[PDB]
Amino acid sequence: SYGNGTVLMPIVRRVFIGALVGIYAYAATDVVL
Amino acid sequence: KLEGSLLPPPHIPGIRRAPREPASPKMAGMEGRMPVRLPPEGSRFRQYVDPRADVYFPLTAVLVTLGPLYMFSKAFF
Amino acid sequence: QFHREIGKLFASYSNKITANSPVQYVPSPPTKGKVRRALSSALMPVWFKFFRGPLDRWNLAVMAKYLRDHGLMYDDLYSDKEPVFARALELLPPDIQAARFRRLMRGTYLNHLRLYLPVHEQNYDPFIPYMAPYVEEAKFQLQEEEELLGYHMWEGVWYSGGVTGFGDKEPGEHFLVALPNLYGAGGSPMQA
Amino acid sequence: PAPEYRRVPFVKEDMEKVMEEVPEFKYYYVGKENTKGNVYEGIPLDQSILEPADLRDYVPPHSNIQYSKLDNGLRIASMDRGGLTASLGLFVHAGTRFEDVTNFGVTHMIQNLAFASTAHLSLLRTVKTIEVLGANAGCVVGREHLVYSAECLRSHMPLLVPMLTGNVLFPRFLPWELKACKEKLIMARKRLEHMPDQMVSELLHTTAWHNNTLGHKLHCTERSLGHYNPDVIRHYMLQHFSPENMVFVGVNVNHDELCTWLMRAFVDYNAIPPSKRTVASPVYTGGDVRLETPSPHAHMAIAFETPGGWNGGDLVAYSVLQTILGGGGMYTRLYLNVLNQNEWVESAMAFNTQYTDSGIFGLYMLADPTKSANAVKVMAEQFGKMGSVTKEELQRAKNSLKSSIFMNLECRGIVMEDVGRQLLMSNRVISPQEFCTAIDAVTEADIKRVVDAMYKKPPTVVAYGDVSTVPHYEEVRAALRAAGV
Amino acid sequence: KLHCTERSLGHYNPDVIRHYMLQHFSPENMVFVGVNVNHDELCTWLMRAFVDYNAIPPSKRTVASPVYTGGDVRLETPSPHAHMAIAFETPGGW
Ligand SMILES: CCCCCCCCCCCCCCCCCC(=O)OC[C@H](COP(=O)([O-])OCC(O)COP(=O)([O-])OC[C@@H](COC(=O)CCCCCCCCCCCCCCCCC)OC(=O)CCCCCCCCCCCCCCCCC)OC(=O)CCCCCCCCCCCCCCCCC
Ligand SMILES: CCCCCCCCCCCCCCCCCC(=O)OC[C@H](COP(=O)([O-])OCC(O)COP(=O)([O-])OC[C@@H](COC(=O)CCCCCCCCCCCCCCCCC)OC(=O)CCCCCCCCCCCCCCCCC)OC(=O)CCCCCCCCCCCCCCCCC
Repeated sequence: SYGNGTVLMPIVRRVFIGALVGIYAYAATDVVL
Repeated sequence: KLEGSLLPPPHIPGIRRAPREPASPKMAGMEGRMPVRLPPEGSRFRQYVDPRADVYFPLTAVLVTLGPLYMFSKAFF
Repeated sequence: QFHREIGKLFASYSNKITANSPVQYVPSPPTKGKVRRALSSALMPVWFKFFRGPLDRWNLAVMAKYLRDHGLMYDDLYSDKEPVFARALELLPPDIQAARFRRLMRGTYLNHLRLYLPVHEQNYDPFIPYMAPYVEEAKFQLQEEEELLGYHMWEGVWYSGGVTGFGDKEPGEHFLVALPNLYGAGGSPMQA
Repeated sequence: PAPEYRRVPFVKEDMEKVMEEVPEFKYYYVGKENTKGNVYEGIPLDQSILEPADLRDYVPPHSNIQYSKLDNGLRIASMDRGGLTASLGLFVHAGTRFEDVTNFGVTHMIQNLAFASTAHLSLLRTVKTIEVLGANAGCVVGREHLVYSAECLRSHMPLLVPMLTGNVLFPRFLPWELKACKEKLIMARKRLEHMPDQMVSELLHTTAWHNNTLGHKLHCTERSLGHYNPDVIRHYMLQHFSPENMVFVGVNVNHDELCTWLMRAFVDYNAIPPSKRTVASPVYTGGDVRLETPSPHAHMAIAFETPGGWNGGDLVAYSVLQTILGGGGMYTRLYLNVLNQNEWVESAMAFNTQYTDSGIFGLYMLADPTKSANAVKVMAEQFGKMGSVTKEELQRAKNSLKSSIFMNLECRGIVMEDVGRQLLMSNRVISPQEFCTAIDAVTEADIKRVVDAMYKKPPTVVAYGDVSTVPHYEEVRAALRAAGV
Repeated sequence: KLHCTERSLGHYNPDVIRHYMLQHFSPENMVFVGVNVNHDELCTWLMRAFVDYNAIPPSKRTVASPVYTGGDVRLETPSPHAHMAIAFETPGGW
């Protein structure tokens, strides 16, 4: 938010989440679908 | 007289008072235990709650979680 | 002018939101779908009676016994490292601030000794929300500041004035601006 | 002969329909629809880019003042000159002359809390939205009036009206906002100390009207901080801020449109109710005061009382006398008789400060700190001859006064302040054409008459700067008495 | 006044000081006093302090008579009390 310089951790958060959604979606299509 | 931890408020000019719920009846199964309130009278939750089920919960919790996993594992894994 | 074309798409979606915005309070729409709200109501009498119901009741008993052993209120568990709660604490009147200070001191001492309070000192309701009026005013103040000043990613001079240049205002709080001086006796930002 | 006020009744309107009349306003620009860019690229400014559809036959606007009144008692007056920048002002009859020993400083507090949080708008959103609109706004405190004002493009008037009226309709006075304003409250008089002219004026008022009405100070003191809480403030506004004690003025606006939006600001909520108040008459005492300070000059001022003030019946005579002597020019009495005959005098002038029912008139000089005794002798000699003027001096003064009046009224700001200030002090606006007729009727006998009456009460003496050779109170009084004063 | 002011700093140089002492600090305008001392011994050591060097020479000065005027002065300041004083002149002094 306005007033602080914590500017990299919000980027790390969005990359980690996206990476998890892709790992567990690539495994289901191989086992289930 | 009143439900919960409230007492009749004194009348002090200048302080508007919110309405307070009156006491409701109790159910079986809470003797000797630290009191926790029941759902309100007009509510679907009150129609289904039963304090006697608290005693069996330590087992119910193990069965709903580890139960399905154990049977699913013993059949396909 | 490729930037002006992208700006036209943003603007079209923007004007659509505005043209469909109500001018008075309207209840939010249900989140869960009708298929999910039908299974829950059908299994409710059995799921609530034997599992969810006793889970809720055990939770409140566990919380109440731990707080009462230490003489604490639930709202004493929030930290002043939250910006919203820090602003709320600044708005308190003296009498409420003094009682919180005292309860926090006493609870640290009791946790150090690991000795329960007597039962007659535990006869109180710990779930009274004494911070609520100040929390809701704090949220209003900080939401205004963010909308009026923090709507864009602003540029700045890098590693100048004790800060990094990417948004921080208080100096020396990131490693690449650590160790401000090699000689001297230093100083405090609170004494500038 | 007061003006005839037209009635503007309250009307209940559908909210959704009134929103079709609010001017467009944007704080965010999420993309842009137009994609044509600068269509005048490459065209120099010696060439015109207008089309025939942009030409019109000029029609002059309505430049006379129009008058209206709401049902709650608010008086409204506006004039249109065809300009594109408007001036807006809200005048309140609640100055420092209404304070008491338990309130000193309250009017200054209200001025520094202007545009703070209200019932429907916060402090930050109020000052940030004015800036983004390109407007300027402020609040000024005085001895008889308080004024809120703003200037902006004339299409933004409906947006600025509520941000002006909210200060007197529903301010909140939040504790943490009062605690953030306490710093700037003391730095006022501190900044006043290093402004000699403003300090001499304050000393003149405090000494002329000892402990009453016009003698109260403008700004707060360290003592005032003992009663700087919301309850004291809110009690003062409930006695003085009723609609009957307020006037609204606009310049470069449509009269009918201004009335509609002012009516809409007051229709849904309750205003402070009226109250009957008795205005105490000022008590003039005169006296003497010194204030030593590091300075290379000796500042000195001597004044007398003007009976009746603005409504005494001789306002124009004192303004003609001021022009003869010389104000803030090279054929005035003070330039020829004083400055040219004394090289140790750095400056000299005459002043005339009038209020609703009292005023002062006198002289003000800077000089060499080693000749203060001679500065007093020259000032006394001028007072001794004030009641005598020649035909050439008088005729040249009238012509100079008429020109100044009409010329001052070419500016928007001065016109707004004059109209509002006159309607609070007299409930009527005197035109410049009526001033001229009165100026032309001033005679030599009138001058001599008002100077004599002026001298029937004691003087008011002030000294500031290096006062190492300034005579004693009794010696100044005696010098005046030897010159016939 | 007893103490200096910001104006006084305009003449705070050695020449002004030394000119003031040459008009007022002669031995004839000074007295020395001791308590719990031997008189004869004090005289001997005071004589020895002045015997080898030259003192400021005497000068005739005329003392101006004070002029009493009276009057009134106020000074506002943050305080819970109102201090007030009224006085008159005593002819001749000591
Ligand atoms: C000093 C006084 C005492 C006396 C004097 C002492 C003198 C000595 C002192 C030193 C003097 C010399 C100067 C040294 C300067 C060094 C640089 C420095 O200071 O930079 C600080 C600087 C912070 O600066 P700042 O001013 O505090 O704030 C910056 C912003 O203004 C504001 O940013 P922010 O606050 O918003 O966020 C900051 C945040 C930002 O956080 C991040 O961006 C995350 C960084 C860590 C990521 C990895 C952690 C694990 C995450 C999960 C796994 C992910 C896997 C990858 C896949 C991801 C999905 C795609 O950073 C941190 O949390 C700090 C972490 C510390 C990192 C230090 C590493 C330095 C380089 C050496 C690395 C060696 C690695 C060996 C081990 C591995 C060997 C195999 O840190 C960085 O930003 C650099 C990050 C580097 C990350 C390297 C990660 C390597 C490993 C990755 C995982 C690989 C796994 C593979 C497994 C394979 C198995 C087979
Ligand atoms: C010149 C020599 C030749 C080589 C030159 C190379 C290039 C140099 C210049 C590069 C560009 C510089 C300008 C950057 C943008 C500034 C924009 C601006 O004014 O906005 C201010 C803006 C603050 O805006 P705000 O709204 O007030 O606050 C934003 C909120 O915090 C959060 O707001 P939010 O939640 O809405 O999230 C916003 C987010 C929305 O976007 C997303 O979330 C999208 C996520 C995409 C994910 C997939 C792509 C991967 C993205 C990166 C993944 C993590 C990498 C972690 C790396 C750690 C180690 C470095 O936006 C972004 O992610 C945009 C930033 C993307 C740029 C990052 C990479 C380029 C810049 C790197 C730093 C510059 C060099 C410093 C050297 C210092 C040496 C002493 O500040 C930034 O965003 C700064 C970002 C850059 C990082 C800070 C510096 C880190 C220093 C430590 C590392 C030093 C390493 C040195 C050795 C290695 C070689 C370098």
